[PDB]
Amino acid sequence: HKILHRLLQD
Amino acid sequence: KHKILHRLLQDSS
Amino acid sequence: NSLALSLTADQMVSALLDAEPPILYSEYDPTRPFSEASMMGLLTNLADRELVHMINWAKRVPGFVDLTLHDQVHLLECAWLEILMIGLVWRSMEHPGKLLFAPNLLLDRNQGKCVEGMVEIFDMLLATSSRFRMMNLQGEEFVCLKSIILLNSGVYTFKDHIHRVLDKITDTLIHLMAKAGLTLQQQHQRLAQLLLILSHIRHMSNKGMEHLYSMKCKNVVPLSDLLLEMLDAHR
Amino acid sequence: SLALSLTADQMVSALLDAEPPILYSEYDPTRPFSEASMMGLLTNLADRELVHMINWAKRVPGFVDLTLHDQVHLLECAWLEILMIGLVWRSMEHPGKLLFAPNLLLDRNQGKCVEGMVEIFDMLLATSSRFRMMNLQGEEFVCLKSIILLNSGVYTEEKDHIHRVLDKITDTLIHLMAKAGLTLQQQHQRLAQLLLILSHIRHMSNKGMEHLYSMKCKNVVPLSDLLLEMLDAHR
Ligand SMILES: C[C@]12CC[C@H](c3ccc(O)cc3)C[C@@H]1CC[C@@H]2O
Ligand SMILES: C[C@]12CC[C@H](c3ccc(O)cc3)C[C@@H]1CC[C@@H]2O
Repeated sequence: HKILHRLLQD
Repeated sequence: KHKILHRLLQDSS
Repeated sequence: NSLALSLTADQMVSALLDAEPPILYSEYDPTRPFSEASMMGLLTNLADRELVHMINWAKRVPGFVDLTLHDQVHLLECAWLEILMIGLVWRSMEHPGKLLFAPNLLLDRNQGKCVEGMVEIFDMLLATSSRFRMMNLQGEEFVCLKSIILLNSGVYTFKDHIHRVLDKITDTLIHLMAKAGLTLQQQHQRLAQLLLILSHIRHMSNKGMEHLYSMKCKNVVPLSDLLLEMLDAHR
Repeated sequence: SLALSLTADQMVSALLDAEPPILYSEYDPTRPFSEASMMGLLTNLADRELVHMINWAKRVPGFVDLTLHDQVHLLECAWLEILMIGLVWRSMEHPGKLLFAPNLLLDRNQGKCVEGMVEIFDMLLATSSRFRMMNLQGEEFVCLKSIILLNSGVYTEEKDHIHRVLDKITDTLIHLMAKAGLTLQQQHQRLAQLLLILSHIRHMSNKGMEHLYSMKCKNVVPLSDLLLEMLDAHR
């Protein structure tokens, strides 16, 4: 997953 | 010459 | 000192409608499919001829005549591709999934693959045209939007007179929506919806400018001296 | 959706409370500027700001109602626009100066340190000058930044909800101007003036994205992993 994806998922 | 746009605007109909 | 500020909303609409440029045709050769050089040739030849009529249209946009030659040049150099693209999108509105570049040049997204890197631009143009169709964009609203682009796109790269004309065009857009029967809330919501699309049109022009720049550098297509100068204004 | 149930005052309060903090740069005043070090300062700042922007976006009413894929796409398209409107807002009361950070205040002459950046500095400074000439309010700014987040990628089923929230923000803007004593005509006019700025914000972001892509290819500035992914999303 993209970095943005993980940060949005937190 | 200088700009084609110059002549087009000056001769606009 | 400008005659444009004394115009009523109906007079502004009539002036812009009467200013509209003609719908030009492409070459009539039925040879298919297009090559990349053939399609880019058609598209640039059409754009080049449309540019001459755009100058005439711009000089008929209320307030444009009151500007100096240099200011007129600046606004046109800045917005010329945005202006061709909103007209293209407008012409294509009744043709879902297609771009009516001309009455004899109606292309779909698959024909956009005939030129490298244009299918992305085709898709944006198609999405804009569908957005206009779903909004039931009226021709009176369209001419206001195209004039706004002309006056606004280069205004912060130079202004008081221009901003007063832009205000006049906003009053005209609101007046059209009130005339159609929209409530006050529906009026400002629709005004916002239309003006936000101009951000997308700017994006499509910037992408299209870089694509046209690459075609010249890659020597795909002969570009007219006019097009080369309008392109060179964006560095 | 719970965002649609908010009044105008609750929308402003929610947007104001979500505001990200103003970060400091790593600017070492003793270190003489190079092209690499100034681009290093700007990109390091942008990388740290992106973390706060992501968590800000989650607090923008309606944004979390979108699928995770849709949130990714919106931020990928709008991140530099959002950073830039923030810069322009911070710089409003610093004529001729761009306040990237409280300790990083640059003029156009210092932008010449990086090749091709002065043209972008001039556009940001002009946008800042426009905000100052309009006396842009903080409540209006937070609405505009949320509009960019929701609008910039909306055209690249449940988009109806995005447009529904976008209309709620238009409602909020008119509400603020009505509360400021502006007449109906002045409200629509100011609304139009504010949204046309977003077209110019799209332009600078497009130009800034190409410039950032040139520094990456030249290996000038070590870009962070997140910034590289946000940059690759525009190609
Ligand atoms: C800019 C461009 C050539 C002109 C095209 C065009 C658009 C509108 C129009 O009325 C005529 C021509 C749009 C193309 C998109 C990519 C290509 O380079
Ligand atoms: C985009 C850019 C790096 C990021 C800069 C920036 C950084 C932080 C910020 O809050 C706003 C802008 C603006 C620069 C202009 C040219 C350069 O490429």
